[PDB]
Amino acid sequence: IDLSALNPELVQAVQHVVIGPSSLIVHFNEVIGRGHFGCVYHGTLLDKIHCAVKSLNRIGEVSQFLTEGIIMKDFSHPNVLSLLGICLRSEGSPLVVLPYMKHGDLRNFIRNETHNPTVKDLIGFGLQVAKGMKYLASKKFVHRDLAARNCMLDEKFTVKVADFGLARDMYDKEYYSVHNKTGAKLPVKWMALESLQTQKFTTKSDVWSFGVLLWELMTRGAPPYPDVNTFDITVYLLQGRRLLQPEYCPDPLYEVMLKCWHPKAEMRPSFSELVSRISAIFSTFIG
Ligand SMILES: COCCOc1cnc2ccc([C@H](C)n3nnc4ccn(-c5cc(C)ns5)c(=O)c43)cc2c1
Repeated sequence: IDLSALNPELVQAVQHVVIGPSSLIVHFNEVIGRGHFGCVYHGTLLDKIHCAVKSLNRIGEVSQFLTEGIIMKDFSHPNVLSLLGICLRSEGSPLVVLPYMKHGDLRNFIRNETHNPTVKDLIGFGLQVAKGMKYLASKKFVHRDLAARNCMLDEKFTVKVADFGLARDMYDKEYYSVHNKTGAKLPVKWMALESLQTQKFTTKSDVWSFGVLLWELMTRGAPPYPDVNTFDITVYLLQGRRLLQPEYCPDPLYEVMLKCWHPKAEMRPSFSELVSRISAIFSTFIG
């Protein structure tokens, strides 16, 4: 680490993000996650806390890497995945240390035959995601890749918006398509009309993605637009089409989704308004 290279004011924060090699025991033997940029393994962190250790070696400016960690550690919210820190290993790229999420990613959880979340439960997961996104949006942070696959659940079934900062990766390559002109691999079925056209992402395009995530929840993890092929989604939507109302999605919740998919970005609801609206719908259910 070169503390001279960093922003002078961020030098203090480094001792809080850096995890000493002796503090962390990473179990490389068993793999719990597969990403494009690297695998993730079981980890034991001295404090004994169970954690997930992500490799990034499958890096760039080290000063930039550390600052990314510092920003990420400053986030603290029950529905946002935290960063426990970064462990530097001599011989290999640095490791990202995240809290262990017992019940995997949200999409696989709702697709699990052995778990039977109620309609209320699924609306509840939707609310938690809206809450985490409200926090992140207030921090002027733009996720760019909000989807059910990219949220995770701890032992208490608490839903945390994940897959951002140093944890950012492609964890299911099927849903990422190569753009023609710029080669970027984009999650086109979660993307807002404008983002498909310009590749510019905003909080308002996160809101569109959140609409699709609500749909995944209500369909219990069904793939959006199966009958559609990659970048043909712009044409499909422009025909005047949206995802259909899932069988058990409450009418008010479908209206929420449609609002999230408003043609005008600025007319989509804020994450605050979504929290409000969804909490009300949630409150009408029992069980
Ligand atoms: C035995 O299965 C238990 C789940 O294993 C874990 C536990 N905690 C984790 C915490 C973070 C992560 C990595 C770094 N991560 N961070 N954000 C995300 C978002 C989605 N995903 C995944 C999505 C999918 C479809 N497979 S993995 C992540 O792995 C992830 C993986 C874990 C895997």
